[PDB]
Amino acid sequence: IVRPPFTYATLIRQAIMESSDRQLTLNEIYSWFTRTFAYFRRNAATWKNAVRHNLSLHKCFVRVENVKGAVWTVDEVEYQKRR
Amino acid sequence: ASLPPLEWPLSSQSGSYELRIEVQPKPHHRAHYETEGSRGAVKAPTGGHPVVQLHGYMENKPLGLQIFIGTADERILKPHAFYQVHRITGKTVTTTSYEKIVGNTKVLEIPLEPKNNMRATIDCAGILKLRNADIELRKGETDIGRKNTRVRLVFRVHIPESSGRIVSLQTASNPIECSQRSAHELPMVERQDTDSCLVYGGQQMILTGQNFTSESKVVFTEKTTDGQQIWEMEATVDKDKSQPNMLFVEIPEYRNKHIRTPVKVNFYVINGKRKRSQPQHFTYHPV
DNA sequence: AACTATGAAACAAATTTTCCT
DNA sequence: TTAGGAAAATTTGTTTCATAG
Ligand SMILES: [Mg+2]
Repeated sequence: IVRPPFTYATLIRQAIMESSDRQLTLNEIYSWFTRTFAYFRRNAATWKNAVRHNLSLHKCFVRVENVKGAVWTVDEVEYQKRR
Repeated sequence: ASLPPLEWPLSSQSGSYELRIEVQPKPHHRAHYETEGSRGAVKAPTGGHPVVQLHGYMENKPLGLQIFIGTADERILKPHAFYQVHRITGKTVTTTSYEKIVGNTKVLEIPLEPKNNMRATIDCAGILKLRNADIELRKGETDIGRKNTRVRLVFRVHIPESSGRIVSLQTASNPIECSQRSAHELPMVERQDTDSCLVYGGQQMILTGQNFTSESKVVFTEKTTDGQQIWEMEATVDKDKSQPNMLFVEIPEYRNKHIRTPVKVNFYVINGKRKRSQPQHFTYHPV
């Protein structure tokens, strides 16, 4: 009910850099937006799309494949460029 | 009347008692979804059904033998929040069953009676699969669910002791794969010929499992307590057409041959890329 | 004039659910 | 029933265009 004053990248970066091992599966990043801001508890079709897009396009977000699927991580020296 | 949270560890035996597991469940078994008919009980490799039996109980009075689908991942044992044991009845069933429910885990109680020497023939246990979106989206549950489709038939019993002490015993089965697809594609290792040797190797180890193909490669690996892999060797595997579901691999040689303490290694099987078995246990001993 | 953060989509490949027989 | 098989859907990732600031 209030568009949080942060960019997706900023938040996607926060959810990750706050989890126990600094890495999250896509669904878990979703679970972070959802329980962190009431704004994300609606219109999922739209922001979920936005997150998947931010996660691929920005190089500071690297997908690390593993046995249990794949997790997302942030590369600080990179997130610290162009912003 | 008792109190043993399904998540609490329990040995398979204590005192003169032992909760055996005569026959074992077969490898594959496609759980059924609420939106579909039943898919029967868990059959055995033989063609029959699993079988569990007590031992140290020599008194004469039935006992309730519990049953719940447990988890089968690396971590300790715990109820598998995505799978529920499902009670089958009537026609093709010869085991009277009682159906409880603890927390969020469905439990199926079967009786073990002195008449059959405390030996029940689990032929009424089925497996129901819950949809993931409904289980992950639970206020507390932080468990995965995607590609999370292997289970273990967990058995538990409470022998009452004449001292006023409830003695709990429990034992899990071998992992079963409930996914239709992850049964046609993912190779699985049911039994391994040997579990160790000197840092030398060369010795052959036979693997018995499923979906083993002409491209089934095996790989040994090692990793620290944090998860960082520090070794990756591709053990040499063979090909035998007469031999149906087995694999013959040549234990590779450990990296540091100059070790004074035994180590822990893991090995799996890979048919393509996504098609990869679980990590199997193995140990290299000092020269 | 060129960017950026956002929206809205097209597509592909891996997986999960639902229907049929 | 129970067993098989597979169509339907969804999930997860990639890319394309467009527009407001
Ligand atoms: Mg990226």
